[PDB]
Amino acid sequence: WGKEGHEIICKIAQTRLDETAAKAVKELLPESAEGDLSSLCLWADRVKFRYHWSSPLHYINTPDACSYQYNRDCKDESGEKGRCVAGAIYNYTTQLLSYKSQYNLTEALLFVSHFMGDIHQPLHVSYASDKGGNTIEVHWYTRKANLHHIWDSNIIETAEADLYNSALEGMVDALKKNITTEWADQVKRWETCTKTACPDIYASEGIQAACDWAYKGVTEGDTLEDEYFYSRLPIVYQRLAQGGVRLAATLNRIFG
Ligand SMILES: *[C@@H]1O[C@H](CO)[C@@H](O[C@@H]2O[C@H](CO)[C@@H](O[C@@H]3O[C@H](CO[C@H]4O[C@H](CO)[C@@H](O)[C@H](O)[C@@H]4O)[C@@H](O)[C@H](O[C@H]4O[C@H](CO)[C@@H](O)[C@H](O)[C@@H]4O)[C@@H]3O)[C@H](O)[C@H]2NC(C)=O)[C@H](O)[C@H]1NC(C)=O
Ligand SMILES: *[C@@H]1O[C@H](CO)[C@@H](O[C@@H]2O[C@H](CO)[C@@H](O)[C@H](O)[C@H]2NC(C)=O)[C@H](O)[C@H]1NC(C)=O
Ligand SMILES: *[C@@H]1O[C@H](CO)[C@@H](O[C@@H]2O[C@H](CO)[C@@H](O)[C@H](O)[C@H]2NC(C)=O)[C@H](O)[C@H]1NC(C)=O
Ligand SMILES: [Zn+2]
Ligand SMILES: [Zn+2]
Ligand SMILES: [Zn+2]
Repeated sequence: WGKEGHEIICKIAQTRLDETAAKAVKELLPESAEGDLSSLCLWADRVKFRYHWSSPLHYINTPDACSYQYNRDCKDESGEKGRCVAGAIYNYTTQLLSYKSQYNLTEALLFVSHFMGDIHQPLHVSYASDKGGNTIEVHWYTRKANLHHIWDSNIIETAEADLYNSALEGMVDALKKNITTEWADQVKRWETCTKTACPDIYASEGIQAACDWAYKGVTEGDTLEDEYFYSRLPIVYQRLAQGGVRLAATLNRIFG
């Protein structure tokens, strides 16, 4: 996701942390953050070339099909296994199990926070043939955009201005509201994991949603407007709340 999506995810996550996780996160966050996880949840997007080895870790590429398998899909352009957003979540959550060696646990926190968000972007788990939709040029109303960008940013941004009078906390408060009184049963399931993180579950969901909702109906050159916006906004919200809930659930498990 772009900036809004990651904020929303990390804000939600942070208000769902139990006391020990809440403590850990403050201790790992720099003073410049001022205790706010969401201030640094885009940090990973700023180090793709600083740490060139990190850039495959933001997504998963699948063949032209609506499935994800770890052993098949989790790998970078060198074919190196586990070099994908799923493998990264396993790596960085494992490191945070060490919190009380070789690893910067402030980075692991910032990577895990970001990647938990990214694994929930449907187009961060989608076709390598169109690079997760980046090569599908459409218009977002009057502006040229690619399909990937529409899911990273445009949909959230449009809802932000059109249904929440330019206040993001408007939308955060509404996702939070639906977490406790519409989605309560779903949320319990979203939080369940029998490992420390359950990334392949989230990836499988994402590829399903890329196909059912993101790619669906869309042809190169289309103008996506109200109809697409309104029918796809519910899955965007779904995926933000899920990221939010699973990020918190994961840090609670790790630090507990
Ligand atoms: C799990 O999380 C960790 C922590 O973030 C990640 O660890 C990094 O992994 C990358 C590679 O995937 C490492 O980058 C490589 O570093 C090599 C030398 O590193 C030295 O320097 C570092 C810090 O300066 C020290 O750890 C130590 O002194 C090392 O000796 C370079 O030689 C590599 O570059 C060469 O190979 C690459 C291919 O990887 C080529 O592209 C280049 O052209 C070049 O020839 C490379 O840069 C990085 O240093 C690791 N850091 C640490 C702290 O361990 C894991 O990647 C991550 N895994 C996941 C998410 O799956
Ligand atoms: C652990 O990693 C973090 C982030 O990479 C380091 O914090 C950064 O330090 C650099 C270099 O001095 C600064 O320029 C940045 O402003 C800092 N960023 C953040 C987000 O805090 C931290 O110093 C590292 N810990 C080490 C090396 O022990
Ligand atoms: C929170 O959940 C509510 C209710 O399930 C969603 O509101 C419904 O959604 C449609 C748009 O898809 C509206 O036209 C209906 O009028 C709504 N019903 C009610 C009772 O309000 C709402 O959009 C969800 N909000 C978020 C942020 O997820
Ligand atoms: Zn993102
Ligand atoms: Zn993206
Ligand atoms: Zn990213």
